[PDB]
Amino acid sequence: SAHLQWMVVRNCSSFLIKRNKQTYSTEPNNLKARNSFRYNGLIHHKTVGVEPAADGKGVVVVIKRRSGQRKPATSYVRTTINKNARATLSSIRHMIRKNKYRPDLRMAAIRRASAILRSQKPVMV
Amino acid sequence: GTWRKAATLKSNYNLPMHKMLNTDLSRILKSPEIQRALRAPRKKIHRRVLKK
Amino acid sequence: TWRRWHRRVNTTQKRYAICSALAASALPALVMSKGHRIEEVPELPLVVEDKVE
Amino acid sequence: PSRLRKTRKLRGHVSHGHGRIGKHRKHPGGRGNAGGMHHHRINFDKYHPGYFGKVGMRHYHLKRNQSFCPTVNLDKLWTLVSEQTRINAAKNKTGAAPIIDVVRSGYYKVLGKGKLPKQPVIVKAKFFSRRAEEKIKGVGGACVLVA
Amino acid sequence: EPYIAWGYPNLKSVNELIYKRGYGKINKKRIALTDNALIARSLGKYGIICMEDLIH
Amino acid sequence: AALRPLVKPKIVKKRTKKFIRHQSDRYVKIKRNWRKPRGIDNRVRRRFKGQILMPNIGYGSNKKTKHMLPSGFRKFLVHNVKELEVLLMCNKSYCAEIAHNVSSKNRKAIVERAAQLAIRVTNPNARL
Amino acid sequence: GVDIRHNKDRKVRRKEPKSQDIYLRLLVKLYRFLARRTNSTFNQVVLKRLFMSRTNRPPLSLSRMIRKMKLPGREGKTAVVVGTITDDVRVQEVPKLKVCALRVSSRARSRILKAGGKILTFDQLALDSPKGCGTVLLSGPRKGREVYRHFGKAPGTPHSHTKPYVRSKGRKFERARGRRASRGYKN
Amino acid sequence: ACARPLISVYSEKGESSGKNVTLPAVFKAPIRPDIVNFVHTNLRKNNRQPYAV
RNA sequence: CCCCCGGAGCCCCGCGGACGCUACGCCGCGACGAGUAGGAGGGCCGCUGCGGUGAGCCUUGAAGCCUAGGGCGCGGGCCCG
RNA sequence: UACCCACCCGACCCGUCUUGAAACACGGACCAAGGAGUCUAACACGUGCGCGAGUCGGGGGCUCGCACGAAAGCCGCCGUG
RNA sequence: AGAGGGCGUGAAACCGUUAAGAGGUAAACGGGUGGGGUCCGCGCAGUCCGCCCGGAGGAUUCAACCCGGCGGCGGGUCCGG
Ligand SMILES: [Mg+2]
Ligand SMILES: [Mg+2]
Ligand SMILES: [Mg+2]
Ligand SMILES: [Mg+2]
Ligand SMILES: [Mg+2]
Ligand SMILES: [Mg+2]
Ligand SMILES: [Mg+2]
Ligand SMILES: [Mg+2]
Ligand SMILES: [Mg+2]
Ligand SMILES: [Mg+2]
Repeated sequence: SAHLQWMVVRNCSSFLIKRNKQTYSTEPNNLKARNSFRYNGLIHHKTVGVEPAADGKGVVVVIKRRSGQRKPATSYVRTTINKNARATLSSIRHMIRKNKYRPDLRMAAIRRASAILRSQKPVMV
Repeated sequence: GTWRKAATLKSNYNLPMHKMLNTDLSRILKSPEIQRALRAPRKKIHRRVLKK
Repeated sequence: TWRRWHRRVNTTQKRYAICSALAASALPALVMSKGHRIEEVPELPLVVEDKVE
Repeated sequence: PSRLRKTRKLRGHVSHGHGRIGKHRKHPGGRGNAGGMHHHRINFDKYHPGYFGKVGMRHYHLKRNQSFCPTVNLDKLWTLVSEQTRINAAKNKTGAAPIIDVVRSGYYKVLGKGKLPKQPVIVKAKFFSRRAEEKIKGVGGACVLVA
Repeated sequence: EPYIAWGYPNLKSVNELIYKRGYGKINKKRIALTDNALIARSLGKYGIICMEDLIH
Repeated sequence: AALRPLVKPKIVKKRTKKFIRHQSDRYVKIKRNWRKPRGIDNRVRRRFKGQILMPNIGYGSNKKTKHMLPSGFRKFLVHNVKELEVLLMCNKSYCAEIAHNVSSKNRKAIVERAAQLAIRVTNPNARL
Repeated sequence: GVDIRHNKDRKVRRKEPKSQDIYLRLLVKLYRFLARRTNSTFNQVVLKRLFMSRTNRPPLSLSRMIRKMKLPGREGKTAVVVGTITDDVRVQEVPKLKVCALRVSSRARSRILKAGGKILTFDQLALDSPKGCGTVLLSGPRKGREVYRHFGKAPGTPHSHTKPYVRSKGRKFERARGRRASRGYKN
Repeated sequence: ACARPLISVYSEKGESSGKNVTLPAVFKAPIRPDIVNFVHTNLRKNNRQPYAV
């Protein structure tokens, strides 16, 4: 169960990083790196992830399938979206909500999408 | 050993029992049995009033 | 030299330390959370043929 | 561990938990239990009443095996036997009264504590109590002696 | 007597104290008497319902 | 004009001076690090008049602006690159600080990857 | 310039289990919820017990659990013990019971099931009767530990019988000045 | 006493052989890190030589 | 008739829940804060070593040392130039 | 904030024993490194964990040349005690 | 060789000289500012940005809609297994 793991992983995790009076979690496909319960990648059984596409342009959307877990090879499906930063946002919007798929990440997923695109465009003067 | 059978390779030993079965409480806390018997919440955080 | 170097455990205690050790070898959350790079493994209670012996 | 020891938290504390008026000198009271009569009397007399002095009768070269005698109460007699021999009774319509060899389970004596189930028995032991006699008799059953 | 200074207060003295410096003990707290639903909430079982009923 | 903070309050600091140890001036054997004096007749530990001040708790910083740099961001000791994308979200509140003993080559690679996703770095023009 | 004694203003009671066992920390997360919400003082006692120490929530024998359930009226209810159910070899007529406990020793587990009974845990009890409706709270005797015998006035003060700590009891071990009237005195 | 699924055996070269065992009840045992940790520390002390002066 | 939130449009929403929810987290109220001897608690205070772990750091310069260099913590100390 | 300087107010040198120390009481020129509540046994209570009228643990035994092992595992030995 | 034969690193006390500032109540110190410095951040306007909108310019392809395919989610008939 999720609440079980979280009691093994609250401290004592290979993705937990505690320094400089903050704490953080570098685990895959958790939004905003929060060492948390809501915002955790492994503990749960329905998780939404958003990371840049490996090409340099786009946004890939990890969704855990929940069909069968303890199947890490396939338990875990991705997809790509290369669009115009307004449909891009409204794709993760319609994908999380009106799917009733963890509508906790619903906003944190978008603010991570937007902040991904801001990172792939002309950098500075 | 399994649960309802001895070890049969160790002398006398069986798996430990559980202090609780449904180790998840997210489902327990929003089942209709529990939800029905609850005092309604109190979430109107009362900032202290300045006395004029 | 006669510092009490060695320690003790009850028999059942150090047996039931193996149950929880094994039961957590399933549950990929706990496994990966030890940084064991299981992202492509087909299934977590990974069983192999007995050719390997 | 040394880590969770109050001696860590006593760093920079001058007297080290022992008070600067009367320091931690070596041996202020005495050494060991010394002064039971003198100046430690209030302790020995109010916490260990009966310490000082002889009593009784000497029995030189005592050996425990001579006077070895464990005890059962009737409380737990049907525990020495597998409970099915009790269930294969209160039944069977013959007055079976299975035999309980208290000697085999390691007890040279049966004492009369507790209730006894309304059930015929034969109890083989070495030494019986009187009330343990009456509790078995009155339930219907025999007391058989063994050497 | 060498520690205190007491005397017989008049009405205006009662008002001044109760309004400006009047706090009510509710749940063992010094809570300011800002509205009289706090006075009735404690004293309503005695016909006292408002800031003015306290002063009676 | 780099990377404004989310909220830039008024930072007030009840005492800005250090807390030197009693007699850390007369003797060199004594560092400026605070040690709570424990003399019987010691005149600081009994908080006498016009003597050096003993640090206590009610002397401490505001809960909102605590650990806050003068710009607004809390530091994060970023050690390599992958430990930067931790801050990808918590970026307008606090920033990145590159570790001292990072080689000069990847000390660059950390800099412009941050300027990509707008993570202000406090020591960005450092080794060169 | 206030004049209260701050001697005992801080109240010393446990507000969290001093233990680390995640399971006890989990159903504490459950009755940290029920206790605040439902009007039932029931779980407020169940919660205030899940904090306490092993030495303070003693085991309940199985027979002491019968004679507390045999009383007229409490038939049909569930026994609820924040503790363990042990076995009692000196009891045989096991009526059918509905028990809840943190632990139940394996032997007492089979005496109960064989008698057509049922055992729950403190999370199914939360789904059975979240208000604690139709329950019986019990405990073992907290003045049961052999430690409680060495407590009291003192051994050797007048007619206050309290067991003294003796390395090994026997003839020549503390029957002397203070015990027999013949040798000094006695109390 | 939970429900126990069917763990598939993999052939020596990846893909899934027809054989299918069960999850042995050990893997439903209670995880308890408080006991794993405790038993671990009191056992790792034993493989250790006396150092003295 | 007096109807449906996949929509009443929301100051109450009981159909789904914070950014907030590290549930040993976060939050709102009050009260109070002298201290030797002494006790207790907390110390992402510090030192050396081991089992883990950081796809950690490192000849594009580690430890140490030095610094009227920028700062954080009530402070132990710490981070940077 | 920290370097130097200036000023107004404050301000006696620390450690210690002591009813009382700035004392015409004693230790102390200065700076580095070293330096003091330890281990064992035996009780006692508190606390955590396993099992529970039982529960062990030792010595033995069965399994290795240890790499990790002089570990881990197992034994009507588990009750001789 | 700012590793030169007791030569890695090279601290403090202490001393040498250069620079800067001071100087009749021994120095040192706490609070408060002021003056000067060494640097540090800047600016050769720091006017900080981020939405939404309105307007005027310029450019590529779609969203809305259907049709083919893939992949999920949830649902119930527990329908079939
Ligand atoms: Mg003290
Ligand atoms: Mg002394
Ligand atoms: Mg105080
Ligand atoms: Mg070192
Ligand atoms: Mg004198
Ligand atoms: Mg004099
Ligand atoms: Mg002297
Ligand atoms: Mg050299
Ligand atoms: Mg040299
Ligand atoms: Mg000069």
